[PDB]
Amino acid sequence: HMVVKFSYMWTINNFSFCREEMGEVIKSSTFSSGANDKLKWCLRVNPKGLDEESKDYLSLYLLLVSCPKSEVRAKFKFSILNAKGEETKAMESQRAYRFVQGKDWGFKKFIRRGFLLDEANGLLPDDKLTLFCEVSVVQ
Amino acid sequence: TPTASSSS
Repeated sequence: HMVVKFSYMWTINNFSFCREEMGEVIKSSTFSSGANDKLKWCLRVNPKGLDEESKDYLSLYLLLVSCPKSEVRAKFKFSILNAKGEETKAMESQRAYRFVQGKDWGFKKFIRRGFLLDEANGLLPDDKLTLFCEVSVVQ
Repeated sequence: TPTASSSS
C-alpha cells in the first residue's frame, strides 16, 4: 500500500539540564503531514526511561494526538542528528503499527544514557539533543 | 536488534 510520508525535527535545548526522573516525560510540539488528513502527532521522550528496567535509557515514542477515524496504520523511524548534521543511531519500525487517538509506539530503550550524555560522542552539540522522526502513514 | 513497543 502507498503512504503519506512526512517528518519532524525536534531540538531539545540544554539537554544536560533535564531534571526528569524515571517515568517523567517531555512532549514535543504537535506536527502533521500537511496533507490535511486531520491527524496530529507528537513525540515524547523519557530521559530516564519509562520504568525501572529502562531507567538507563532514553525512551522515545511517536504519539497520535488526534485523528478523525478509528485507526491509523503507520511506520516510523527515529534518528539522532550528530554534531556533523548527519543521522546516526537510528531505530525504525519493521512494519506498520496500529495507532488510535492517544496511542503511542516507539522504543523503550532508544539510547543508553551513559553513551548519549558523554559529549565526546558528538550527540549533544551545544548541549542540544536533536531527534529526527520520519512517519509513513499507510493509505 | 530492538523491537517497537507502546508505553501503554
